Amino acid sequence: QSNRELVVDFLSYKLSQKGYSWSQFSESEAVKQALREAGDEFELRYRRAFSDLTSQLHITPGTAYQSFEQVVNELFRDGVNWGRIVAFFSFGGALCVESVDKEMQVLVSRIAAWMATYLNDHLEPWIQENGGWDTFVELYG
Amino acid sequence: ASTKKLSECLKRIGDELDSNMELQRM
Repeated sequence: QSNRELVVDFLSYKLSQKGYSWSQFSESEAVKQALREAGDEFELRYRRAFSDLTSQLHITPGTAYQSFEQVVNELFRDGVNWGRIVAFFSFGGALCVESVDKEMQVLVSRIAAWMATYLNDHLEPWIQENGGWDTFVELYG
Repeated sequence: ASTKKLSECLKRIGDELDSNMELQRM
């Protein structure tokens, strides 16, 4: 629930950084801010990798979900940590941005939905078992 | 196969970022 709002917040931020508006495609504030900031740091320290993140996926509305699912399953196959979670959001951001660049606007809301569902079913259990998001804020804020 | 390389990359980067934030925590 607030997981959905987390996802929309980060994606808005990343979209806004490239001149796009979320609106065109559709405490807890300490968690958002920290995530925004971690994602920025991620994208900065690995700017090269990130300049061409999703190019080689050849995203289409038909293949989108399967590309997304394959990447996220591999990313977490052998475990979760906070940095991998950050990679996850940053990945989602790159994916949205590319969609719009490529004029596949429809994908943005879907991607948001996929991340929200993945977060709820696959990550939140680890998150609770590991302190909740308030821990994230402590370590990465 | 291009999805493997990406997530391998994603995994490598995130694990490193996470490493650093652990060194800081000490």
